[PDB]
Amino acid sequence: SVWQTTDYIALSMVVYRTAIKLRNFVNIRGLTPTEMIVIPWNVMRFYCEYNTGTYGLSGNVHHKNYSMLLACKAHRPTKVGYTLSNLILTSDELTTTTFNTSPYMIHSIDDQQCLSKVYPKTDTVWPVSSMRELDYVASTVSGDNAIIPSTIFNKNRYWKQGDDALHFSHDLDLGFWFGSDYGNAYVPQNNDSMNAVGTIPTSKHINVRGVNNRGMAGHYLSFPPIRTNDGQFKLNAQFTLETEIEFEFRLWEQGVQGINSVHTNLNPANDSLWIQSYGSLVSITESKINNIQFGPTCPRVDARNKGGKMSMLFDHH
Amino acid sequence: SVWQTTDYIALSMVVYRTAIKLRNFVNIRGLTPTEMIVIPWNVMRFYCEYNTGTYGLSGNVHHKNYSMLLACKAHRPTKVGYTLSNLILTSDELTTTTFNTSPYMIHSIDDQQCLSKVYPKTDTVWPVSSMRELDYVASTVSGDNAIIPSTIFNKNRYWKQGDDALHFSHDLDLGFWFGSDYGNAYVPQNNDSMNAVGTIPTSKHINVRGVNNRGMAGHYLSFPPIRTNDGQFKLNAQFTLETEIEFEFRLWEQGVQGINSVHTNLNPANDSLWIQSYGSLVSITESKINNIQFGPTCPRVDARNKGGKMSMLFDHH
Amino acid sequence: AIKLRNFVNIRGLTPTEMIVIPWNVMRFYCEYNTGTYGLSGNVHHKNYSMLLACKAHRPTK
Amino acid sequence: SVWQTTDYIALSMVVYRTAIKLRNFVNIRGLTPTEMIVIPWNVMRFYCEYNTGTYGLSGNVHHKNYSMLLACKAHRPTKVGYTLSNLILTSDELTTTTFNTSPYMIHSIDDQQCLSKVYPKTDTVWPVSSMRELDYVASTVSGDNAIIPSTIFNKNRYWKQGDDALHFSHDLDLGFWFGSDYGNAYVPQNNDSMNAVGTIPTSKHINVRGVNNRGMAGHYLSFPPIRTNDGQFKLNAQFTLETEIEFEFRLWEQGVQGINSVHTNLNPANDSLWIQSYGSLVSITESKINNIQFGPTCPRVDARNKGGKMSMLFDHH
Amino acid sequence: NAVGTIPTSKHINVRGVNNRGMAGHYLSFPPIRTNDGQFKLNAQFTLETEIEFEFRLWEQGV
Amino acid sequence: VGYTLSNLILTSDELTTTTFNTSPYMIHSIDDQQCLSKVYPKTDTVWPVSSMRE
Repeated sequence: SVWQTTDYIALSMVVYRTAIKLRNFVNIRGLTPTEMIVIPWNVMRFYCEYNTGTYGLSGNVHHKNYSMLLACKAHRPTKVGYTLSNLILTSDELTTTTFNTSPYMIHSIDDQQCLSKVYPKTDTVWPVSSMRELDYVASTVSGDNAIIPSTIFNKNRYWKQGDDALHFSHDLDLGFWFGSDYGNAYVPQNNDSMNAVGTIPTSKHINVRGVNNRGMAGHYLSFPPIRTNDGQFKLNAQFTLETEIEFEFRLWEQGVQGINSVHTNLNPANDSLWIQSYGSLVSITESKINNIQFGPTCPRVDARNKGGKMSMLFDHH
Repeated sequence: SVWQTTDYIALSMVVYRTAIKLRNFVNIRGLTPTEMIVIPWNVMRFYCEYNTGTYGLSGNVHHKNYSMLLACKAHRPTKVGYTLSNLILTSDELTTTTFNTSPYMIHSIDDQQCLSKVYPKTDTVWPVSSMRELDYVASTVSGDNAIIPSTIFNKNRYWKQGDDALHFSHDLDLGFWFGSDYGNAYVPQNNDSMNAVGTIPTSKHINVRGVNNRGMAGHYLSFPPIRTNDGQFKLNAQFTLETEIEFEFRLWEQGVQGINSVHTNLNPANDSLWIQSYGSLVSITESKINNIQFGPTCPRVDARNKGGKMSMLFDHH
Repeated sequence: AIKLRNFVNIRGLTPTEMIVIPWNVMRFYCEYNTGTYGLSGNVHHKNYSMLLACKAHRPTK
Repeated sequence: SVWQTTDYIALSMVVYRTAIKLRNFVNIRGLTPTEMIVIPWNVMRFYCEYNTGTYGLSGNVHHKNYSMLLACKAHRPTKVGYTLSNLILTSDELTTTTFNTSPYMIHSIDDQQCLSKVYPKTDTVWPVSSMRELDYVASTVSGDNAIIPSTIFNKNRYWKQGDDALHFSHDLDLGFWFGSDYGNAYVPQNNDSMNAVGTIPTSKHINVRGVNNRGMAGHYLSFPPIRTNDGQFKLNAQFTLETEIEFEFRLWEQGVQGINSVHTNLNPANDSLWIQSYGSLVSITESKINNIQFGPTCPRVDARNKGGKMSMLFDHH
Repeated sequence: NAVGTIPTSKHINVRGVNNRGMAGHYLSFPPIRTNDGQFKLNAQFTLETEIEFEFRLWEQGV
Repeated sequence: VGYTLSNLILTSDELTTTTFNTSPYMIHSIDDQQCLSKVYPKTDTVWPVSSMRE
């Protein structure tokens, strides 16, 4: 038996799991039956950054568990999800607003991807600081036609006062980690719109390449068209938004390799094999979201092209 | 039953296995505790070409089984390995050198890849003809810090006189073969540094592409720092180097296709599907190695991104 | 954990004097003070600089 | 336990097996019932070298597996065989040639060795480049008598359109190997005509000596005599010639002994014990075969003098 | 390669994989010599081809 | 995808008038080793795409 030193790999490979859970009240008002609320639930900033009211305008809204994930060697988003809860419906009438139980708010999931990319209304804009209170309104309009959102979208839940909460989750299986901040990136997705790895593959070695089409369908809030004598009912909704994003993180190398002064020199170069930049960004100019891309996991994609391990390790020339 | 001719595929697919086993004495001298011996065990030339003493300077040092593999249609490196055996430790004192049992020589495997790329010492150079007697010395130095190699490297065996031999093997599972000489190439590896296939993928058909990160960690020889009144003990080591590389080779097409005169014309064009040039070369100017890249199989890479079949067959546009 | 490995050379120690193992000091385990390192700069392990980004940390074993 | 180095014998003794399979169409025309086609199936050049049409005239017709066997340390012919298949019989009438099913082509094996040595017809010659398309015609003639070949030869198969293919194999058990090219040699045979080892035994040591009478009988193609009003039917035949020769080969010495530069010096001298030159040559002047010797394994030779191991290791003084 | 669409950047594309191809099929006649030249051999046969398609319909709804 | 060759009728042209003969055969060759990677028409011959099935 030849004597050998302790293992430094075991502790560098141990995966730690954390989450960021944030809760919010949402007031949806002034939404006509043609326009819909766009749930930016495919954006990393939605889950781990609290943009509501004065917060998003004020200062650093990042959760402290995330600012810590940036002190880790690597972090990975894994599961992500949100819950719509405790719906309160109101009508504006003519103007004073009161409660009514009979209506419903329509939660729409766009699985067939009727809407590939979604823009704000003409005079409307989408502040990134307003993200969590769900104010992003899109008016779906054909050439002369005004689409009713609930009619095109595959999954439409009519959600009523007293109904149970609406839970929506998305699992991420990434073969790779992230070493930097998300920075108004979508949650990692392999789509027609976007890919999960952000690092440009460089030649003469293996790189991380996205694989298999894991994406999130567009989630949309809408109200049923109900006609008054003149025009439509103005239906309003309050509910509770609870989001959760579950991170995996991983620590620094054991030994002298992980010493602050010499880690700059001794940092592994093959971190590029498992450590990646965030893949695709939401389109942002100033603080305002230009459009939101969705790109669900397509049900008509071959089932063999859908499944685990969103990335593979693939050479480049 | 329609009559049909004999099968010519069976004999073209039969895989034959050979090895090249070479044995060598190694004398490591003048190695301070800061500098380390770099085992060029990731280089094809290390196993199948005998570079020692006058041989490497003299003439053709290739083993004859390899010169035959070049008469095959295809050959593939498969397993590769070396054995360090029968360690003899000596000290230089002041100058006359004598035997001492108590010290040890440190064999270091760099799994975490503290050292991505390794250069010779400033005045030192790395002759490619000196490869098998392990004289390649690297001085690991931080900005003001002189690294002790054993302290950063993950696996460090302290190997003593009388200890059993040190065996190190690397299996290669290649989905492809090679039709040419290695030519100062690393053994096929999928790394941050290097990829196993050398053929540039060309458009409008499938090409061989490296996959899954199979690489070899840096192997390093070092001595423990032991202080004299002035300076360090000068520790020297002899041992036996037995290397083995196990080749698979494959023969020519049966039938008229494999006739010398018409095989030039009738050589299959889809050889490009299973026949490849060697992927990545050691950096050589003149006869001297500029640097040695290692790129281990990374333990923090996803286990699903590590495993068999170092290549896949993938289209190009 | 923070695992650090080091070579130690004890020299010039008479039988009356002894080497004091500072193994009761936190700085001994999680900070690498050897050779030029301790003189050079920040010798703290990076897992510790992260523990300071945690809400709480505790030394245990 | 005394430590010892790895074994270099095991890999030098491993025997690898290959074959050369070649397929050919044969057109036998203008063969009278007195003359016969001589199947040069006892010639090495018949199996491993493709002499047909323009090939034999053009250039290098050797199969590439054979050019590789010459890069081996040793190679050995072992089994050899050919298949006659898919017979098509035609008649020339008066001149235009048409198909007829009723005749047959006679395949004759000369076991009793009626014909020891076989010469071409007076104006006919036997190009070595014409070997595989079976055009070598011999006219068997006694003093005043014209022999009908089928009548003297022991085994005569009357082979008809629609009959199954004619398979003929010959196994070789050689106690020795070959290090050079066959070079218009017969396949190794111990005969009245020929012996399998080509190396002249040299004095004061053991040499390889042929033993036991393994030989191949003369194979002959002929047509039955069928009389017209004036003369004979002119019967013609097409069939498919598939030949196969199965080689065993063996690789170079492991270790420094098998290094290109020093193998010239360190080549074993006792290769002369198992490595031999080819025994007996077909008689060739220019490109033309002078005669073909057959020398079957004689059925009236003692059965104890027939059997395995065509050679023994025998001293010389 | 089987896919004709040029892969475009910043998303996933369909890429061909695994080498499925069809060998060359060839019709030929055996060489059979006349007095001068070869037999001219001719052939009639019946060619029945079949290609089996899968198809898929349009999206339901509006 | 697939095709079937069926009911072979072999004839010879002789000298010119063409007649039936059973004894020959037509060779169907599948090139698995890909002796021929790419195949061109004969020099004076061309390959009309409208002639494909015969």
